Amino acid sequence: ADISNIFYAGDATKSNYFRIPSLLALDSGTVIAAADARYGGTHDAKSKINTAFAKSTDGGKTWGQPTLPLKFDDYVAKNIDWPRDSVGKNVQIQGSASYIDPVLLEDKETHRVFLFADMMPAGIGSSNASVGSGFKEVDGKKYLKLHWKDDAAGTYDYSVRENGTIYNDTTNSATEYSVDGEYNLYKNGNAMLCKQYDYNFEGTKLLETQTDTDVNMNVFYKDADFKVFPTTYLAMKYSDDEGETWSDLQIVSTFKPEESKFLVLGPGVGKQIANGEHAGRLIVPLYSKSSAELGFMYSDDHGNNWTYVEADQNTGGATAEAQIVEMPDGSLKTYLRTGSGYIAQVMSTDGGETWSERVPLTEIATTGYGTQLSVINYSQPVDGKPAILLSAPNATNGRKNGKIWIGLISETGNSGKDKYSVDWKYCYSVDTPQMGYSYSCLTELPDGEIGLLYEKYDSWSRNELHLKNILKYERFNIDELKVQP
Ligand SMILES: CC(=O)N[C@H]1[NH2+]C[C@H](C(=O)O)[C@H](O)[C@@H]1O
Repeated sequence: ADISNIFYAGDATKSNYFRIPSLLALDSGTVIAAADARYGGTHDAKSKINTAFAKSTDGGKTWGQPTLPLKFDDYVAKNIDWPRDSVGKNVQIQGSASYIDPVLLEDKETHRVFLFADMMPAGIGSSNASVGSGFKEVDGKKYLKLHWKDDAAGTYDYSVRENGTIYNDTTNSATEYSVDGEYNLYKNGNAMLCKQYDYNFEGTKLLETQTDTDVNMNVFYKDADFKVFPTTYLAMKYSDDEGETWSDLQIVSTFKPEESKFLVLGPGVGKQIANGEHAGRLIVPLYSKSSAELGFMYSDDHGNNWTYVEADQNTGGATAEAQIVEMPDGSLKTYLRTGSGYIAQVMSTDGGETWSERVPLTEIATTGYGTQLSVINYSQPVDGKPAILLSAPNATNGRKNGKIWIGLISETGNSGKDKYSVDWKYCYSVDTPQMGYSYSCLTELPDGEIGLLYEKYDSWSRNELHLKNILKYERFNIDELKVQP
């Protein structure tokens, strides 16, 4: 029979809505997953969103209680039905910080799991982020900048330095203030507190009000004593015990270009290179409104340092979400969304440092604004060939008609970026052409089965906002997918 949720309204997240699936089988056989826990309807930031996470230790069949490894506490986490009328549907939480659009990655060499998300200061999301990195240089060293509450609004005369100590940069001296690994604020070693906000509707009016509950004050919150520059940040935590415990929060977007408005994640999974001289490199897809649209961050030292790469010179700031697969020789093929009405592919022969021009992919119909996709390597040959799988909608209007494709890789006899071709030989229909189908993430489960976590609705449509239980999990055998329609 069926019968298919990981995250759902009423689970331990206390969220009624979810979006932006991520699904990843670990080298051990454990399977994990993540998604946005979108409390305030299915809206993008600005809102209140935490990153949810869950684990399966029976091969991706039974899923435990979800956890929230990236969370903010300025607004309460609760189950609330967001109005779906013509006016209220548009209403968003105004004053909350958020984590949005997750990426999971495993370093198989060290058995470390990384979870990434975009990290949005209170009231911010991509569309209203300010231009700039949010970091300053003090004596040539990058530090997160901070604005003190009694300084002028545009003045950021403070910085977070070693051990979370907050410095006054006009005198170069340590203050009595610091932040811990959540970026919560301390004064002379004592937790700073503020009241939590609640949210409730009265008709179509959204009331954001302080409660009596004290939470930690945090530099990402709307009226904290010190506050960050209001732009998009990239956050990461790692786990050496498959998500039992997590590290302190790393803000890894030190490299955010000063000309950029936002620089954010391509949701899904990252990749570790298996073959060739960059074997072991970890790479994570990004996009921006900047000098470049498509970009990546990579680490040659198992996660300690990250280098930013621009993949193009597009200043359009389209939603160029990408996912990455590896060819047998270790070169990379990236498949990305664009704002141009096709999925595009770009190639790299130097482990992701440089990339070819976009090739429009014509097997798949998509919309003008586009939809995220998922692409993965498969570990067993298919029809005697190395294979990749792609999941995406397939429709010119609307997010619908989801397919899983299988691509078979051949050496063309040519050189470099032209060395392989892919034959999209198979195409499996997940439901039917009229049924909603948006974001998705594939994984290869330990039994060679394919797992899929996906949005079973049109998450772009202003008429399908704020639907519950649309995030759906299914498993397939490879034979089932080998369809030729
Ligand atoms: C960070 C952010 O706002 N990301 C959003 N970008 C638009 C996407 C889409 O469905 O096209 C998602 O809404 C995504 O969360």
